[PDB]
Amino acid sequence: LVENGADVHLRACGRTCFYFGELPLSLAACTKQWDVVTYLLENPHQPASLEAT
Amino acid sequence: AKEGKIEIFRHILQREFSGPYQPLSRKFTEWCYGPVRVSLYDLSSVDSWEKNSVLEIIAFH
Repeated sequence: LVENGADVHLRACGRTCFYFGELPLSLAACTKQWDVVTYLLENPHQPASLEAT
Repeated sequence: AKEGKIEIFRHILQREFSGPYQPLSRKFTEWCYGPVRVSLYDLSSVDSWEKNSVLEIIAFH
């Protein structure tokens, strides 16, 4: 989904939720997934931002 | 339910069987997004259109 092209800043909120964070990076970090976080910020031509809001 | 015995009463209410014995279960787990669980309990213990239900037996008898 990243290699072909997408947006890594797709905010997810319109308010059965636990407030994982409106950014995909926060979702990948709250759930214990080191591989997804490591893949982000390094591989994509347009990587995510560690200081997003 | 009438005669105390909390352990067996609890086990019967929260009874889940995974496998070929699915139909004889009482609590069905459902879609689980993240750490959020959604359980479906069965209701044979409600007084709505059920005379002499579990709630009345616990409360009165």
